[PDB]
Amino acid sequence: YHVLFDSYRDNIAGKSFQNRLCLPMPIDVVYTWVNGTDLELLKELQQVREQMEEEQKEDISASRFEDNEELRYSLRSIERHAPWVRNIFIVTNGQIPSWLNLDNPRVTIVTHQDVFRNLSHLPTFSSPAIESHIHRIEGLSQKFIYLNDDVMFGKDVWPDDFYSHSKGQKVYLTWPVTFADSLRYVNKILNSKFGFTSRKVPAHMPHMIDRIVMQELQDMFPEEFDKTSFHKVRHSEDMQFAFSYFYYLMSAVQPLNISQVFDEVDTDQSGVLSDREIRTLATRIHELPLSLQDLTGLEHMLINCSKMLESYYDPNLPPVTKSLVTNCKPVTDKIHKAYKDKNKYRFEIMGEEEIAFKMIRTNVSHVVGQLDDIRKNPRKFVCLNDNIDHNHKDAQTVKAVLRDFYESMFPIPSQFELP
Amino acid sequence: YHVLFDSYRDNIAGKSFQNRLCLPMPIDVVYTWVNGTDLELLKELQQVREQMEEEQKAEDISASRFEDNEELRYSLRSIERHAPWVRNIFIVTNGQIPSWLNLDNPRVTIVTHQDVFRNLSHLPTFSSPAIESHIHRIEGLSQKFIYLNDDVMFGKDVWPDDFYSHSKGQKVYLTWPVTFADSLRYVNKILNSKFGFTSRKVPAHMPHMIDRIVMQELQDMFPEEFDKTSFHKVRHSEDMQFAFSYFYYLMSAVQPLNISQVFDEVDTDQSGVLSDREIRTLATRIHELPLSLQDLTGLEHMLINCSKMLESYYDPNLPPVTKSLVTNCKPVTDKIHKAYKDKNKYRFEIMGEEEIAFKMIRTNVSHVVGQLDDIRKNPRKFVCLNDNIDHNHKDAQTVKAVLRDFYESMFPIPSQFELPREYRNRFLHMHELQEWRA
Ligand SMILES: CC(=O)N[C@H]1[C@@H](OP(=O)(O)OP(=O)(O)OC[C@H]2O[C@@H](n3ccc(=O)[nH]c3=O)[C@H](O)[C@@H]2O)O[C@H](CO)[C@@H](O)[C@@H]1O
Ligand SMILES: CC(=O)N[C@H]1[C@@H](OP(=O)(O)OP(=O)(O)OC[C@H]2O[C@@H](n3ccc(=O)[nH]c3=O)[C@H](O)[C@@H]2O)O[C@H](CO)[C@@H](O)[C@@H]1O
Ligand SMILES: *[C@@H]1O[C@H](CO)[C@@H](O[C@@H]2O[C@H](CO)[C@@H](O)[C@H](O)[C@H]2NC(C)=O)[C@H](O)[C@H]1NC(C)=O
Ligand SMILES: *[C@@H]1O[C@H](CO)[C@@H](O)[C@H](O)[C@H]1NC(C)=O
Ligand SMILES: *[C@@H]1O[C@H](CO)[C@@H](O)[C@H](O)[C@H]1NC(C)=O
Ligand SMILES: *[C@@H]1O[C@H](CO)[C@@H](O)[C@H](O)[C@H]1NC(C)=O
Ligand SMILES: *[C@@H]1O[C@H](CO)[C@@H](O)[C@H](O)[C@H]1NC(C)=O
Ligand SMILES: *[C@@H]1O[C@H](CO)[C@@H](O)[C@H](O)[C@H]1NC(C)=O
Ligand SMILES: *[C@@H]1O[C@H](CO)[C@@H](O)[C@H](O)[C@H]1NC(C)=O
Ligand SMILES: [Ca+2]
Ligand SMILES: [Ca+2]
Ligand SMILES: [Mg+2]
Ligand SMILES: [Mg+2]
Ligand SMILES: [Mg+2]
Ligand SMILES: [Mg+2]
Repeated sequence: YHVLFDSYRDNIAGKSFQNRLCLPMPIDVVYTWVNGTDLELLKELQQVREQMEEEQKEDISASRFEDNEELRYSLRSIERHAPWVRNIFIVTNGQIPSWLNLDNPRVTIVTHQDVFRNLSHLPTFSSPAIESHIHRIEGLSQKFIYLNDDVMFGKDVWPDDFYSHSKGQKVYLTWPVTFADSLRYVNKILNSKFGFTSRKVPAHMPHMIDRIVMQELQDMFPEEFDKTSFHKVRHSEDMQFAFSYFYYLMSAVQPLNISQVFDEVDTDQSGVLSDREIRTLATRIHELPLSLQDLTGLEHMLINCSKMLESYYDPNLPPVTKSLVTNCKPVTDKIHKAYKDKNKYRFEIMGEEEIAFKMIRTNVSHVVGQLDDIRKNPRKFVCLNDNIDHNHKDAQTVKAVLRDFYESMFPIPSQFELP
Repeated sequence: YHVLFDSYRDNIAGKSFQNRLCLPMPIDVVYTWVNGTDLELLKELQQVREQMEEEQKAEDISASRFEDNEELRYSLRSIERHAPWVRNIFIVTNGQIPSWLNLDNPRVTIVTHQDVFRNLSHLPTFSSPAIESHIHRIEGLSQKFIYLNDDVMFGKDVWPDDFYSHSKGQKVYLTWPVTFADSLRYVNKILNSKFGFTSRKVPAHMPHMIDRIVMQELQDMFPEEFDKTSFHKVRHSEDMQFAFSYFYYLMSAVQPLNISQVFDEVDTDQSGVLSDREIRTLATRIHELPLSLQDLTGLEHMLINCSKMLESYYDPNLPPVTKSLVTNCKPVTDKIHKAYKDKNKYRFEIMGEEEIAFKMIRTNVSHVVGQLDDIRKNPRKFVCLNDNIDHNHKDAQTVKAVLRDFYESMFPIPSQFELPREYRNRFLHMHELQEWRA
């Protein structure tokens, strides 16, 4: 209300910090949904025949394209635990769920036609290739949550669970470093670019993605992401969606700005460094404990720069202006050496305590046990990956168990369902 | 206006979640400040003379407990620079008024011990814990407020995210396991008696965010010893520490188990009757994994028996499992109590001491200079310079000068709460000002 709006300027500064107190909104959810239809196996079988026909002179296991009713219950989980989401985007080959309520303005189907920039990759059948273009959806919010169609919210989620203005995005990591091969390939690329370091793969969970950061990452590696889009099957040489994005967010650096250093040392907004400001600059430049020798050396460097181009204790010291510091080679050299490289983005490394990731390894008793483990300990993010044979007789029993578990957690039909 | 208001209703639910997204507002700052005036020194000598005659029948008074090292001025400057979101500032001054304070500013207010203590029988307080025991009683104070110690200040840049988050509650900054140490041990024994034995760590010397409701509940839970620490006229060995008690009440307040809530969180159908899937969820919650068929069968047998005493299930004789049937079923409720461990009433988030700068100013120039340089090299969110100066050594003046120079390097620009250097408050006490008005 008007009283609520004026309350933001009711502080000592007489200014509104609503953009700094209210979390980044609006936020959208993007899904990648694939189904094995009558016209999808036919196009799938065209590619598989030409894969092994040339190289001599497993990825495609039907668990990559099978519906276990996971999208419907993921949408129900969003409606139940994340009611703050604005719009839902479902990215498909043109397949539309038989139960999806297209008349609902909040949910839209986005075909690969509108997503891929170069349409010579339309028969995709590859999650990394589709995900590399997931940030190009028209009308997408700058902050959006990418859902993997197996992941869903289990307990309750708020934008604070992904992003904080103070510490930036939350990065949930797991065990260190086709999926493993792609992880190692991206790890080598990041070692070449940002330097050698140890990395840990992000958890299987809804990922918050910034469109600007993702676009900058893809501009930094145009050829790698073009190759990722080119492939029609998950390959060892494609950029993993979450690993590359999060370890670019955590590794991107910003060039040091001497003007910013001067402004943050010159605390009185005068443009000239006083004795105290020179002292704090010397402290930030040299290595503690500070001695009179270091301060005298800094004074000598400033005096020499002045000769070769308020009141002070040293009578020979000129007024230390921003120009005198920026145009001084040794002082700027010391600034560049002492100041460690700063990250362009803020991030907060988290743990996997609130993430329930489980693989459905076609065993009815074990599947029931792990679903019961989810039931007893409700976690914030739940992932149920498909490792079923889909030809075994137990496959239908496993699907029934999963459907019963889903119905137990989310029985109420969502607004995205045809009545 | 309306465009901004309609933004929060633009979601799948169609509701506004602004209260869950936009942090707790407003937030106020409370200061406790004391000056070594002649009038205060006269009352100080009365207590110490009576203090000596008490111990003869069978330091908490030293000047470092009361001396003004100009820390309040630079703390207000730090608030104006790094925490511009604060609404109002309250200073509890023992009736005094800082000479440089600009009382004409409507965002700074002097509150005296008269309006703070419950009864006026121990007004000559001279004890920080006693004054802190009534901080939450300030009229017009916001529900969540940050208590400033007049020598702690904001160092880098702070936001309400550094104190509170809706998802994870208040942030608790703990440093190391447990007169100040004696008070910590006393409160630790009290908490061991009340909430049970555990390992505890003292909160950091920093701006502490306090909720008025939580503090009032804590003081209602321990009325006798809070009144005891209230009526002490000197910092005492056995008194309730302000931050330790509040934070380990926030982290230890448990809430009694509610069977209706458990049923509602298991009955996801919102129908009032547990289905077979919901009964399996309840069995998983109660029993220890793996959930054998024997355990579920036993649960079903217990439900059937207790139904006999007073949507098609697998058991044809199993009645509809209603909420009333579960609440009136003694064995399943006992097993729920034995399985569901006690949940905390308040949500909190334990933090580290990485962004906290706490140092002891132990009247050595070569060491104070090094410590302040360490602050200069590595800015931190919260900086505390705790007074430990000898105050009779010749180096006290030089140490004060070094501290003032460090403060001026950090915050040179005068704040909005200061009078111009050519002006000064006419009266240094509230009662004199009231006499001047009337
Ligand atoms: C939560 C998480 O970290 N998920 C990652 C995981 O997925 P995972 O290994 O679980 O890959 P899935 O088989 O679940 O496929 C991932 C997603 O791609 C979709 N899909 C798949 C094939 C297809 O032709 N069309 C289509 O849209 C699925 O519907 C699903 O939404 O490893 C993949 C390969 O590194 C990544 O791409 C995924 O982001
Ligand atoms: C940041 C922090 O955790 N500080 C705690 C620390 O303070 P510490 O041991 O540093 O206590 P100080 O000497 O700084 O005094 C604390 C506060 O009380 C004020 N004061 C003191 C004496 C007096 O007669 N009037 C008056 O108003 C001071 O101005 C200051 O605001 O240990 C005390 C022991 O109980 C606690 O109470 C303080 O909360
Ligand atoms: C996913 O693909 C399957 C397989 O094509 C679809 O199931 C078909 O649905 C149509 C329309 O109702 C029926 O006429 C066919 O008999 C079904 N085929 C099979 C093999 O079951 C299904 O509708 C697609 N969509 C979803 C959301 O699962
Ligand atoms: C699209 O990709 C194909 C891959 O063969 C390439 O030949 C073509 O040039 C690309 N199109 C554009 C417009 O870059
Ligand atoms: C299925 O899991 C159970 C334990 O739940 C195990 O004993 C059994 O051997 C598994 N069956 C197969 C075929 O691997
Ligand atoms: C503290 O009290 C002394 C005692 O005379 C007085 O001179 C001084 O102005 C007071 N200080 C402040 C900061 O108000
Ligand atoms: C002041 O405090 C208590 C209540 O907190 C009151 O009953 C008591 O009489 C007063 N103290 C003394 C010493 O009379
Ligand atoms: C349990 O929670 C419900 C929520 O509606 C509340 O009405 C009820 O009083 C609670 N039961 C108790 C406190 O015994
Ligand atoms: C102050 O510390 C220095 C070393 O930092 C030491 O040499 C000196 O003796 C100390 N002075 C006192 C009075 O303790
Ligand atoms: Ca200056
Ligand atoms: Ca039910
Ligand atoms: Mg799948
Ligand atoms: Mg998956
Ligand atoms: Mg003090
Ligand atoms: Mg102190």
